[PDB]
Amino acid sequence: EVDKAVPNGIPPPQLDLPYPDSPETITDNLLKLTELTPNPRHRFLAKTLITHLHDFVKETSLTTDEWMTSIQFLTRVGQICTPVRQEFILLSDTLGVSALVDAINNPPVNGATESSVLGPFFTDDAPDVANGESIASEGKGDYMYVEGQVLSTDGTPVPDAVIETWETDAKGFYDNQYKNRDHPECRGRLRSDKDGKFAYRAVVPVAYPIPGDGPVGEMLLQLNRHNMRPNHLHLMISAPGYNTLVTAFYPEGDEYLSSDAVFGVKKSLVVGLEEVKDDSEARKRGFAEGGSFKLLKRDLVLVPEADSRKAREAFAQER
Amino acid sequence: EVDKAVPNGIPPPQLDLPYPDSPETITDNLLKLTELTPNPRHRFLAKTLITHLHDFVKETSLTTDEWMTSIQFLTRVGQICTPVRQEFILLSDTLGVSALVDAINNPPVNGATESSVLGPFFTDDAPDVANGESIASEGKGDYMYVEGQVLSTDGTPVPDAVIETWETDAKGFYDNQYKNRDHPECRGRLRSDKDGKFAYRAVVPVAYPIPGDGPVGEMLLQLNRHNMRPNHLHLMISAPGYNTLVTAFYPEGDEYLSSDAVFGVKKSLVVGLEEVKDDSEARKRGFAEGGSFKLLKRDLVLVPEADSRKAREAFAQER
Ligand SMILES: CCCCCCCCCCCCCCCCCCCC(=O)O[C@H](COC(=O)CCCCCCCCCCCCCC)COP(=O)(O)OCCN
Ligand SMILES: CCCCCCCCCCCCCCCCCCCC(=O)O[C@H](COC(=O)CCCCCCCCCCCCCC)COP(=O)(O)OCCN
Ligand SMILES: [Fe+3]
Ligand SMILES: [Fe+3]
Repeated sequence: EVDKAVPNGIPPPQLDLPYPDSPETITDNLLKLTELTPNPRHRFLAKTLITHLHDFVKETSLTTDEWMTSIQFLTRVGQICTPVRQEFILLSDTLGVSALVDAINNPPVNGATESSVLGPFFTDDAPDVANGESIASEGKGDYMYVEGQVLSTDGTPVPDAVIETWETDAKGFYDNQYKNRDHPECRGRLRSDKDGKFAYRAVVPVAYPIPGDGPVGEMLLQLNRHNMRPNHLHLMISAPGYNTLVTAFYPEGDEYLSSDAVFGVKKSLVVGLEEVKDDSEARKRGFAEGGSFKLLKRDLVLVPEADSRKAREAFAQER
Repeated sequence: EVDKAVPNGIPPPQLDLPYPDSPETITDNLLKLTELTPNPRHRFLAKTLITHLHDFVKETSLTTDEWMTSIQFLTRVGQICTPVRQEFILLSDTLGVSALVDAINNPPVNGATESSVLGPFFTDDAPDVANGESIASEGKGDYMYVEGQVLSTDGTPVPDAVIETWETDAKGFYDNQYKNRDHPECRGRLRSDKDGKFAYRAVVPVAYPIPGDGPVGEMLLQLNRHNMRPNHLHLMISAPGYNTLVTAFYPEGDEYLSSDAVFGVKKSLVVGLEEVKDDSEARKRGFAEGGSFKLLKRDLVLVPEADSRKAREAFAQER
C-alpha cells in the first residue's frame, strides 16, 4: 500500500511554458516558474541553485547510473544521521562548503580572530574551570598552558566572556568517545577576568580521524583523500555585544596541517607552541609534576556584533 | 557515547597547499587535492561539482542559518526514504534534474520516441494482457483504446517486444494506493505481435498529486508551485537489441500539461485523443457497454542499442 497524496492547492501557473522540445526548455521553464517564489531571498537562492545544478548536469553529461548512485549516496547520508551523528555536516565539511560558509559569515574585520569549524565534540556540560586551573586530569597527555586576553577589535578588554574549550587527550579521543563517561575530561568553561584575561592548563592535542565508516568515508577513499584532522585546541567565545567566535588553534609540527580533511586550518590559526623548560614556573602554574610545558599565548579578538553584520552585508553586495 | 574513528591509511598529500589566508584558497586547495582522484571520470565529476558548489556559496553569500536549514532539509529527505518512498528522486524530479538526465541519456535519434520519467508506480507483477484485451476492469473510468506499432528507427517492425503499461483509474489512484490490493488494476504487460502491432483497452487517465506531505512538499509551497501531474499513460518497452524506452503519453485538454511538477511532459508526447462515437465499433473492440471510446493511436519507435550509445557519447563531446 502507498499513501494517497493530496493537491497543495496552488493553481496552474499563468506563464508561457512551452512543452519541452529540447532539454534546454526544461531548464528555461523551471527558471520561469521559479520567478513565482514570493520571498525574494528564496527566489534568488532557488534560481542560482537551479542554474548551477542544471549546468553541472549538462557539462558532465551525467549518466543514469551516476545520477542513481548520487541519489542512493545522498539517501544513505541522510539515513545514517542521528542526534549523535551528522553525516551531512561531515559531507559539507569534506567538500569545503562548511569552511567557506563559515568564513563568509564571520569575516575577520579589523584584525579579529578568524573562525574555524566547530566539529561534533562540543558539549554544553563542560565544568566551570577557574583561571589557572586545568581542563585535563593528570596523565591525559603532555602539559600545555593556554593564556591571553579577550579583546574587542578596538583593543578594549572584554570581561566576563564565556570561553568554552575542548580537545582530545594524548590518545586522540574526546571524552564522549569513551564507554566510561563518569565525568567530563579535556574540556572546560572559563570566564575572562575583569581585565579580559584568561589562563588554563591543558594537554597538547593530537591528530585524529573523522568518521570513515559511513558514506563520506567511502567518498574520501574514491577521491584518494585521508580522513584526518591535524592537532587542534577548540575554543568558543561568547560575550553580549560581540559576534560569537568559534575557532581553533593548530600547533605547528603536525604532518596533517596542510591537508585538514575539513579545512579548519587557517594561516593565522597555526600556532608555534613555546617550550618552557622552567620547573619552578611549571609548578607555580599548577602543573603537578612540574618539569616543562608547552605555552600557547594568544589573544581572542572579537568583532562587535553590529560591525560583523555590516561587514557581511557589505561584502555580499560585491558577490 | 560516540565511536572511535579509524584512519583510512591515505598519506598526507605531497601537494603545495598553503594554509588558507582567504576563503578562495579553501577552494583552490580542494581543487588541487581533487586531482589525486584516480578514476578520471570521477575526477571530472568531483571537480565540476566542487566548482559549482563553491560558486553557488560565493554568489549567494549563503548564511549560516540557510546552510543549516539546507543540511536539515537534506537530512529529512534521506530519512523519509523507505523501500516504498524515494523522496530524493522526488526532489530531483521537482528540480528538473531527473528529466534533464533522462533526456541526455535517451536522445531521440532519428525521431525515435522520446523518454519520460518512470515515477514510482511501476510493478513487475502486472498481468499478461493479450492484444485487444483490457488493462482496466469495467467501471474504472472512461473508455480508451490504445494501438500502434513498435518499430526500429529504420522502420522495421519489432515483434515480441514487451510493453508494460500502467495508469490511474478515474479517481486518480494507482492500484497499490488502495487497501484492498487483491489483484492488479489499470496495468498490464503486452507483447507486440509478429508485425510489431499492439492494442489494448484502458481508461482515460486523470491528473493527480505527487507526495506533498514530506520535505519536497514544503519546498514546493515556499516556491509557490503545485504538486500536480497532468493525465498520462505510462509505457515501458523492452526488446533485445534496442534501448529500453520508458515513456508516457499525455492527453490534450489537461490544465496541468504546461506545468508538470516533475517535467515529464514533452511536446512530442502530448497526444490528442480521438473521440470515436460509434457504438458498433466500441462493441467490436470489446468495450462491454459499447457507446464510444477515446482512441490513442501512436507508434513506438525504438533506437538500436548501439545507435543510442553512440549518440550519447557523441553529444558528450560538445560538452
Ligand atoms: C549547488 C550546485 C552544485 C550541485 C550540483 C550537483 C548536486 C547533485 C549531483 C551530484 C553529482 C555526483 C557526482 C559527484 C562525484 C564526486 C565523487 C566521485 C567519486 C565517487 O565515486 O563517489 C561516490 C558517490 O559520491 C557521491 O554521490 C557524491 C555526491 C555529492 C553530493 C552533492 C553535494 C552534497 C551537499 C554538500 C553539502 C550541503 C550544504 C548545503 C549548501 C562514493 O560512493 P562509492 O564510490 O562507494 O560508490 C559509487 C561509485 N561508483
Ligand atoms: C543528482 C542528485 C540530485 C539530487 C537533488 C538535488 C539536491 C540539491 C539541493 C537541494 C536543497 C534545497 C533545500 C531547501 C529547503 C527549503 C524548504 C525547507 C522546509 C521549509 O518549510 O523551509 C522553508 C525554506 O524554504 C526555502 O528555502 C525555499 C527556497 C528553496 C531554495 C533552494 C536553495 C537553498 C540553498 C540550498 C543549497 C544546497 C547546496 C547544493 C546541494 C523555511 O525556511 P527558510 O525560509 O529559512 O529556508 C531558507 C534556506 N534554504
Ligand atoms: Fe576537534
Ligand atoms: Fe504516473
